Amino acid sequence: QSACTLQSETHPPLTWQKCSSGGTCTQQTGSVVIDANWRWTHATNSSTNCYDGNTWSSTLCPDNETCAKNCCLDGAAYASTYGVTTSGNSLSIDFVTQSAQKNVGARLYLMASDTTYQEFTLLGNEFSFDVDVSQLPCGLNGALYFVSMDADGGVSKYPTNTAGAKYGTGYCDSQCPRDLKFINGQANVEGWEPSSNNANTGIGGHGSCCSEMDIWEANSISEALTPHPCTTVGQEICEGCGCGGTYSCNRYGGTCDPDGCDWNPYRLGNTSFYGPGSSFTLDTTKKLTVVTQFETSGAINRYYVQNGVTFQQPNAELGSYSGNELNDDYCTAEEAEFGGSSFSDKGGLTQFKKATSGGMVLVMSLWDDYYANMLWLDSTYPTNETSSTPGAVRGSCSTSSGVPAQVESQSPNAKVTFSNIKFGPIGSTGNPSG
Ligand SMILES: *[C@@H]1O[C@H](CO)[C@@H](O)[C@H](O)[C@H]1NC(C)=O
Ligand SMILES: [Co+2]
Ligand SMILES: [Co+2]
Repeated sequence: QSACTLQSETHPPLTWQKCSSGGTCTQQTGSVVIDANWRWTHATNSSTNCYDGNTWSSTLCPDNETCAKNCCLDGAAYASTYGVTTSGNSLSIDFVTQSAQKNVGARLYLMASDTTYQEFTLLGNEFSFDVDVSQLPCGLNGALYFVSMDADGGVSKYPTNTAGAKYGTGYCDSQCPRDLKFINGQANVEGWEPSSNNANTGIGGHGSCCSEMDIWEANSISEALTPHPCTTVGQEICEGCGCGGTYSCNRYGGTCDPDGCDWNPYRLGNTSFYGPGSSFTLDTTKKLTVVTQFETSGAINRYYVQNGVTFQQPNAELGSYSGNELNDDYCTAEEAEFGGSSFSDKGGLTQFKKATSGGMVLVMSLWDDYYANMLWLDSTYPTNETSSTPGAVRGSCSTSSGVPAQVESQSPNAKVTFSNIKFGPIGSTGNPSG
């Protein structure tokens, strides 16, 4: 797709700290850009939509190539249309924003320049950030994570994509998403099937795969840390059901691990660690600091800070595993006790280490779940299971919670705020910011 300018594109600025082993941190200046799927896609020489509702223009987009040639992505009014705002080192994303039309959430990427994404090499370093999830009820997911995307959004590999990172192209994750309207410089109209429960989305014949490090997926009820390896580390297109993931006719069999080795304190047994109010170790009605360290062994460590008090990830005992470090033993024990073989089939932490050793793009989003109502994060899932089933309960939310239309109608003002991002060598982000 190309880029049009009927609507100007001004990326909300966002600063962050780059810390060094020497003990000091220096401020960096970047910005955020919204993913291409949220944009208006229209004809290059007119205002005629190439995509509207959940279907494509049969005339402008008869096939993927013709569609990309005839269509362009336009600018985004971040605050008025998407409910996205920033202030210094803080970023806020509203849930439902009403303008001429209704918008739900957003997916944003941190940029290095107005035309390139900021790449981070996680291995050997740690990532710290503050978050306010107080306004996130059951069914919502305020997420901060990393994916192995190209810094240019795919332009160098696919010249038919001239919009690039400036317009949020090139997304990919461990679900090998097929809902993307443009992949590899081509539209995804071929094989497109409108969503049965979402008037704005659909699934196409192509998907976009790549490694995914879900540092933070949570709401005021539950939170999870989850590495997702793929046999091909970076962004790579996939065909139909062979894509795997939630969309496909079979979530497995693809090149990526859609499940991942997840660590949810509640799911592991400590139901008093994270929640709303003073009855929990971490009070989700108040802002908290989340630090994630990627040691060179490939294992992941985590600690939290709230009101000046530090808490390491709570210990968990599963099978023969005992500890609070997300390592090979934990992941293998999880599969043995909770079931599944996706994470290990895709190479586990050894394969994932290939992703963190390379560059990954920072993603921050807010979304509700049109496939599983976010029950996998904050409720009992599958819903027919009980606490007697290992790992079935992940949160205190009712198994009836999270219906998109309902939470969108009831909690339109929900929101998430990410702030004070700090990145640097392990043990360095706690020092004074620049
Ligand atoms: C949960 O984790 C916190 C922090 O590690 C700990 O202080 C508390 O005792 C744990 N509670 C339970 C029930 O495991
Ligand atoms: Co194809
Ligand atoms: Co970890």
